[PDB]
Amino acid sequence: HSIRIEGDVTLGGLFPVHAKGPSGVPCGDIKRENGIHRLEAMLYALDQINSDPNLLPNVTLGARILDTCSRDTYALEQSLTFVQALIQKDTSDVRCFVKPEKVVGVIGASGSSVSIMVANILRLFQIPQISYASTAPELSDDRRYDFFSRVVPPDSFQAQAMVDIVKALGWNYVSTLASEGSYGEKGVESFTQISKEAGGLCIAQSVRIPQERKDRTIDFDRIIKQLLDTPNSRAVVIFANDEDIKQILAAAKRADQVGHFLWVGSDSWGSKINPLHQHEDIAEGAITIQPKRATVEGFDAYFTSRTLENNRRNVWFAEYWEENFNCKLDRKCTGQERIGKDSNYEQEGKVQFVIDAVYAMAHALHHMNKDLCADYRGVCPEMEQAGGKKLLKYIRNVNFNGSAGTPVMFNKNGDAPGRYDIFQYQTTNTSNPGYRLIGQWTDELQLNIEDMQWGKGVREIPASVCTLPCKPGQRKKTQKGTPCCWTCEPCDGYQYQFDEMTCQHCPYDQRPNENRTGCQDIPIIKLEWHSPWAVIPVFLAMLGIIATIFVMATFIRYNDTPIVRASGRELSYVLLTGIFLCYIITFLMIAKPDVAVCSFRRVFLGLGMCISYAALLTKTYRIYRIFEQSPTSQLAITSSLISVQLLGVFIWFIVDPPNIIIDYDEHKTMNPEQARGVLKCDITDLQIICSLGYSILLMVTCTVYAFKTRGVPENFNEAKYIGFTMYTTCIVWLAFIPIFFGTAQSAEKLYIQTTTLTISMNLSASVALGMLYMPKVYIIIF
Amino acid sequence: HSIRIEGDVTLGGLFPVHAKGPSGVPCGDIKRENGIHRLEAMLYALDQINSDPNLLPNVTLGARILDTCSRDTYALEQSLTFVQALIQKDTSDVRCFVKPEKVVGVIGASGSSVSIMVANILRLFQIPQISYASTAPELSDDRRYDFFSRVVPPDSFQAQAMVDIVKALGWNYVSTLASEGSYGEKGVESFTQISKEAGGLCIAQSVRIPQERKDRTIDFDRIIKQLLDTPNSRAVVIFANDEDIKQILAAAKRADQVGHFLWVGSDSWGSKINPLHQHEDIAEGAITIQPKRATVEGFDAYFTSRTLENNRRNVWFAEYWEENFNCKLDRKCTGQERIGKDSNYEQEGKVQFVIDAVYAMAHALHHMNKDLCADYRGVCPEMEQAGGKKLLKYIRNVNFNGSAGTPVMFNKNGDAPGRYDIFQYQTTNTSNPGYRLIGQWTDELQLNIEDMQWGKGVREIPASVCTLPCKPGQRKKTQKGTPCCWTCEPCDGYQYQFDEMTCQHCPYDQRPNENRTGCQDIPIIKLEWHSPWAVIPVFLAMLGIIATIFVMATFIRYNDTPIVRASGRELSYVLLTGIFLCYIITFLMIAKPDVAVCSFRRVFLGLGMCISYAALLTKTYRIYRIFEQSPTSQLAITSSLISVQLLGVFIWFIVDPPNIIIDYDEHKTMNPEQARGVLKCDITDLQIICSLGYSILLMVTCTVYAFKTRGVPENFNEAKYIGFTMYTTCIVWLAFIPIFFGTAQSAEKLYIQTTTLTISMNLSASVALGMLYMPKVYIIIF
Repeated sequence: HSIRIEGDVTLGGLFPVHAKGPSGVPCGDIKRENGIHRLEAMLYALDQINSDPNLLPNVTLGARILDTCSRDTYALEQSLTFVQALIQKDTSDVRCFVKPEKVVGVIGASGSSVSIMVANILRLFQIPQISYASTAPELSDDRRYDFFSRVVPPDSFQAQAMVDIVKALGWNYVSTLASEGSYGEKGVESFTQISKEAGGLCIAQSVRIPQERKDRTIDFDRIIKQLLDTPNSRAVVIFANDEDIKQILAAAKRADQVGHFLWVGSDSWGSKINPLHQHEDIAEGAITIQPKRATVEGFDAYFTSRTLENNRRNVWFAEYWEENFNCKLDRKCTGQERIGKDSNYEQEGKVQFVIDAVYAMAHALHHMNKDLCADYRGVCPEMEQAGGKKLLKYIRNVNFNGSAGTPVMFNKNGDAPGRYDIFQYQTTNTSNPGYRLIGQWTDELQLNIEDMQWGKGVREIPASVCTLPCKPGQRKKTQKGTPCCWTCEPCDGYQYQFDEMTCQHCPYDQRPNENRTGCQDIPIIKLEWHSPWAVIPVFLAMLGIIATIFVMATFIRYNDTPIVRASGRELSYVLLTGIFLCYIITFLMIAKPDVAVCSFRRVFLGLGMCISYAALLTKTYRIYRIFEQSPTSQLAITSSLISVQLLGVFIWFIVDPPNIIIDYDEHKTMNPEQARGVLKCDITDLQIICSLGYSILLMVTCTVYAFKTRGVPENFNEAKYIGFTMYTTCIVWLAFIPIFFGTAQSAEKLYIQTTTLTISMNLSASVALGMLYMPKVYIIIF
Repeated sequence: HSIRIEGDVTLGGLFPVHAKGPSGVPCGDIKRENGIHRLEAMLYALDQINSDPNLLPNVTLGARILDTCSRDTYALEQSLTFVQALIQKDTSDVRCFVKPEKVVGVIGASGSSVSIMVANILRLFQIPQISYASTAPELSDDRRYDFFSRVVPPDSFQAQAMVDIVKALGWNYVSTLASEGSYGEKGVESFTQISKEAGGLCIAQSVRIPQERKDRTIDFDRIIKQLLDTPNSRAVVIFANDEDIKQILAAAKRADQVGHFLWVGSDSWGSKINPLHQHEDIAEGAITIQPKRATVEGFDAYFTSRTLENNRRNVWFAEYWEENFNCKLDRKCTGQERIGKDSNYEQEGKVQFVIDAVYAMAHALHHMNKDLCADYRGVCPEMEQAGGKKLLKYIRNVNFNGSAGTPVMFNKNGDAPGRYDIFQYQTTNTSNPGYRLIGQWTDELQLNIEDMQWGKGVREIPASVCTLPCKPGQRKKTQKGTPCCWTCEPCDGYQYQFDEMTCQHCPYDQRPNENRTGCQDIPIIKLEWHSPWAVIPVFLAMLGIIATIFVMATFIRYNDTPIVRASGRELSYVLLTGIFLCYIITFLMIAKPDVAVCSFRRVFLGLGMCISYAALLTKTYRIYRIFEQSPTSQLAITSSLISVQLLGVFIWFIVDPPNIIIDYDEHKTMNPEQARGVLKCDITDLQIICSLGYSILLMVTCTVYAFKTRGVPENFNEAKYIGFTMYTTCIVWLAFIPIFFGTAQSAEKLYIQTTTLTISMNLSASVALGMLYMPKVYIIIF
């Protein structure tokens, strides 16, 4: 039924001695892997606790060992058997008693579901509980389960370790697999939650393995095909049992995989040679996490020394002896004493945990005893009355070294901290085909990257980033999809990227560079005489300089002879100065200064044109008045109209400021690499047209009076010469207006107007001086 | 200890017989108001259940009555006593037994905490529970408490009824008050949650009343001052006990309140005379919600007929007898038999609930027994093995009539539906000063609005809306603040409200209306001859029409006499037609047609103006050529230049399309109510200037020719007449430009330019008409 050990203070114990069988009977056959090994461990702990004078020197400690049969309902009935001893008041019945048996704590509930039940029924009666094999993450809410403590870390720490290895090694795609039950699902659920909470990682696959059958071998193909749908995902994490992973590896081998994606194992994978067989090539490179294992020396010596006639407190030892050696009292066994010789048994990894659990209880009880009373040699009555939340507080704040090297402690929640060591499988080049240690995880991940290569490869050989990092000079961040990985699209070539996250538009009037770092147009467009067509006008201007160097030559000496006296001296000075004025104007407009000095050039063509025609205007009137019927008088009237032209540009300056702007923008989207720039001063089509039209207005009033001049027998050569010039001048002016209309639609017209205007002035001036100088050469050759 | 009743099937019972006292002893004195009345009710129910052949005919029903002492820890020790009888297996001890007592259900846990605790310990063992006095809303989660049922509705239904009355009667501002414990806080929390879930209501105040002392009378002044801060909130809901509300009403009375805000009571307020004393004026109009009460006739007869020698099963009856009459075995009592005479006792309102609870349990067992086995007369063995979720399912699906008229049922959650009746206090017009019924609440609110009139006024007199309706013709919705109640602001005056929630800008070119419903401008601006200054030009045009009827009068007969022959005949016809053409132009431009007929008008001033000067042009040339040294030739040269004017409008037709637009926009923000509009065809400043400027060229040439013509000894009066007219027109043409520029900045110039143009055309013609008149009067006089 239950083992009873006498003592003034006792603690209970739940262990799965038997195993559940058919639906009818709660439990049938016995189990040796976890049934008797753990009981003997607890009994051994109590024996040496009572022997040790360091802990509880003057007070003894007892216990009540008991079994659960691995059933929730059976656990509840038994847990009530602890507490009824103190809760029952009395019984009004007689047959024709026993000590109260006050318990102080309970140690057990190895499973998960039985722990949840026992925690729920003992939370009400305020009795502390310490578990040793309950790894489910559900028993982690302090509010939900007040009185509960664990010496074994849950799966949440294991999931944290995996995501730390994935994060540190560098990966973005991970595929999760899980088996049936409450282990695989809770593992991946924690893994997903931590990844979402920490950020930077994502889940791309999530397949579930049912347990309706094991001899199908089709669902395995379904999942492996599902995992192969995206070749980029090369890392998978597994939470299944050993049989499942054995099947998956077999499927991968028979499928002749070409990607050979990496695995990440859980505690079920661990370090065991049984699962791997003929799959050593495909299982290579699998990172597995396993809890640290320690072997004690005291328990083994104790357990190997017990026999039937030595100890009788244990009620299930005889049945275990019968089942272990397979002999019943048709084979009989008497005094074999070969438990450690006939059977090659090895202690489990959880024996160290139950020994630590008993210790933590004994230490907290020991501190509570010392703090409550110190003036009493034995057991003070204050201890019996005090119990409940006080002992739980002492259990949380405990710190010591157990049977293993590592210490034991409890954090805020109440579970022991996680300590794992990472393993890896290497066979293609390693001296030993077995697993090799590569790192540990206690509080921060400590992993030797250079220690793992698994042959013919660097430690960072595999890549899984969901997108190749795009840095060819263009980048942009798109919100579409999961925030895990980013997609980059080529933005327009007319602007550069800002903060490596967006393509903002750069300020105008300048092209972007090639590497998309700055937006500036170094190249510019400038007018040149040699390269563009401006050479021909330049040659024409040079030719005009030669012409005026010959007209004015025969003027210095020929100033008093009675040959030039026929022409008026005052009129001769006007034409001499007018011819030189236009020669300087064409040279000025040809040149393109950057500074705002064109103001002195615009008057050369605006005001310099009037004085050229002024002498011709008064000359026509002078030769016509003598036909219809004071040289200083003709000088005055011409001087007056010069002032009109001079005042014309002055009032223009008062109308609007003479601001000079050299900046220009092409604003062409056809060729973003092209950058056309033009600089001009006071460039207005109306300004140049109206200023030039002033001469045309007075030329009309002069030509009309010249119709009657033709045929006068005064100077036949001179009269015929003037009439020839008039028709030529009207020709160039009549052709000038059509030019700018219907042609400014393009972008290269900024330099063509200047050239055509240049040759127009030279052509109009050459014809004027040609007829004027025609009679002058007669006195030279003749 | 506990009352035990024999039976093959039994159910347990928890009742608070005693009350907790000092810290040492768990419970001390007994309570009569809830201790013994409820037990005797349950015992009576069991007796008549066993007597009634309708339910469980061949099978009896027993029970185990037991007390809880109103302690959480004590309730646990008792619950274990129920469950141990069936869960315990055996006990290995001897002294030198009792019936198994299999329970099937439990009825009890009156309080709130003990119900939560008992529900927690029995949920694990899967034993159904029915409570009768647990009204807390926490016991309403089916997931948290599987095996739990209630015959008394929780407080959530009460909070729903209040918010339904506030919503139905129409209010928006409410203030919440609550007391200490787990009743007031949970009540208002539910009220707040339902208000937010249903919507349309808000909480403006939330004050909390501690319970550290009872003789301070200061905290009440603080809260009433807090509640008086906003005069708008005239409705408060209270969840406190009777002592608290008695103090608040006293505080309101001594504060001489002027707002007299309304109250809404809870179940604690109910319908009692204790809560009202000298405050009848200020408590008037308090809507209170109370559960329906019914009185049974069987229990009273049973309880009044029991005596010490009659019944012995009850173990606490003797102590109750001693405490009820206050006599101990220094006053002794023997055989009084005046329980119903010496004490004026009345049964509680919860007795009907325990009787319903016992019934629901009996019916569910009756159905389960009938459904499970029907071929056996007695108790079939299947019933003992069957238990757990099945009986719970049969308890949920039950429906019958209990001791009261109303039936009992359980909804999806497991708590009985709420059924209340609404009360109100009235003491001015009603003959009866007491409370009067005004409505009921079972599934939908049924309230008689016309039946309640508080404050000696109309029913719906008080309102609390946070704001007036604010519908003066325009409104805007503001998101600031709580969505419950809103603030309205006046938007700009130039647009109307859209969907009664926003002020969008209506299309321009018109004005909005006054009620903010439409955006259209009916009024328009049209030129009139009578009202504006256009009368004077109109009268001038009429004067010219009369004047021209005199020049042509002496022209038909005087065509062959040798007096008029001095003037050119062809010239006379030209000037005769020119005068009549201008007379028609001034009339056409005066009129403003809306139709597309202005094209025939513009030619009157475009082409009809040149023909007026055409005769004048050739007249001056004709008299000048004879001075420098063929009537048909003069006719041809004038006829040609008319064609140029005729072609002038032709090229204008092909240059731009004659699009006519009558719409106009003032775009003035100074007067939003003003709407100015002008309709004109082809309104361009340059068009009228250039068309009129063409005639200036020819007139200028005539002016210079006439100036040189002066002094010729050919005509005396005619030469003097033509000299003066050439000097008069230049003045008005020179002044036309100054008034044209720098004047159009306003908005009323659309019609002032026409008037001045009309007069200008008339006066420019009268000077010519007067010049022709002088020769006419001369020949008449001569």
